Amino acid sequence: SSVILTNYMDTQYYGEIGIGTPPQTFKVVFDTGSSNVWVPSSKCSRLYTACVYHKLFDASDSSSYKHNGTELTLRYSTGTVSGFLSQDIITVGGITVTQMFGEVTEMPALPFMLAEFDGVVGMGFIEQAIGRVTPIFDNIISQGVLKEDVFSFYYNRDSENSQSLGGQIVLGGSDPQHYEGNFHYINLIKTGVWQIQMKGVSVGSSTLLCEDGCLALVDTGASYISGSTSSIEKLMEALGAKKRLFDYVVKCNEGPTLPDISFHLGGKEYTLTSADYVFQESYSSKKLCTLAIHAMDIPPPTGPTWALGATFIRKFYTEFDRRNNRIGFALAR
Ligand SMILES: CCc1nc(N)nc(N)c1-c1ccc2c(c1)N(CCCOC)C(=O)C(C)(C)O2
Ligand SMILES: *[C@@H]1O[C@H](CO)[C@@H](O)[C@H](O)[C@H]1NC(C)=O
Repeated sequence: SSVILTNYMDTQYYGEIGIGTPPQTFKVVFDTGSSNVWVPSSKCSRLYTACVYHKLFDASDSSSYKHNGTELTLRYSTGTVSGFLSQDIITVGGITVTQMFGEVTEMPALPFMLAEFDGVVGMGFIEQAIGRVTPIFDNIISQGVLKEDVFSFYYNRDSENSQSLGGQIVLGGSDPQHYEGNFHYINLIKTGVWQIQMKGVSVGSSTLLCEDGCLALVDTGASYISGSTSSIEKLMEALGAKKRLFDYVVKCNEGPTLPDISFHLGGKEYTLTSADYVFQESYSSKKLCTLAIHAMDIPPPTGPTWALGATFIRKFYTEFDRRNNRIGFALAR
């Protein structure tokens, strides 16, 4: 199965899923950086303005609903949500599965008021599942219907003319329509996390970063490519970028000239061009242009680690292989 995704400003990719009977629809990010499923709850206080602006699941209108009520809290690098657990049938592009998910009752304004999506479908391993809840992908696998134990991500580049798909996720394989060349696989450091060994990061012609090795989390639920505050400070220093509050900028007229940035993964260099990491919204020397690379310190056990988000996946079609515990990259078509 494949789910069509919508691209919002190159920072938010989400698709649709139905929960309950009749199906209550929700926009959700398919996140390889987490393992739980959650959507805003009708029990969410309207004092949380974010709940006023999103679709809310109402168990009272679902005949297939299954109570549980176990409380849980989901911690993301840029925000937290609280709620309780519930069970119901979830429709994911053709596949129907009974799933345990979280009904969020606490959705902080910053950042959720800025989310185009309603919730999250975690594609991570159960090992990282808060509350030891069986992940939706594991449950789908249990049905023995997927042609293969893998799922793929295609994140397109933004577009001013809704007619071009913003992206697509395939359950059970990869769509040859959106990649060329052959996949180059990299074995997972450890099962339980979509993290791999990164052999080095280079800026221009000189591997000035991640020498001796480092970690790379391949996060489909993250907007950018991130590294420890230390690493980025060094990286951004080379690009001549000014550190702001939440991002790093560069004078727009300088964006096009910025050097290539490479990532040494599984014995192949994955190179990004300025056009790939800079939000070139102007050429003016009187305007600032944001970089699609940020500083973000991920805490243990997962961190310290670099994170390969949408900035990376836009260029490289990504396949996640549960069967062989490996990640695959290929030039996105
Ligand atoms: C998905 C859930 C998620 N998963 C992971 N592993 N990391 C995150 N930082 C987020 C996460 C949380 C809140 C967010 C966003 C992401 N994103 C990025 C969406 C990425 O889409 C591919 C946002 O834009 C705003 C609204 C700030 O709020
Ligand atoms: C919620 O589901 C878990 C999963 O097995 C179960 O152990 C727990 O008792 C459930 N909570 C209740 C009381 O419904």
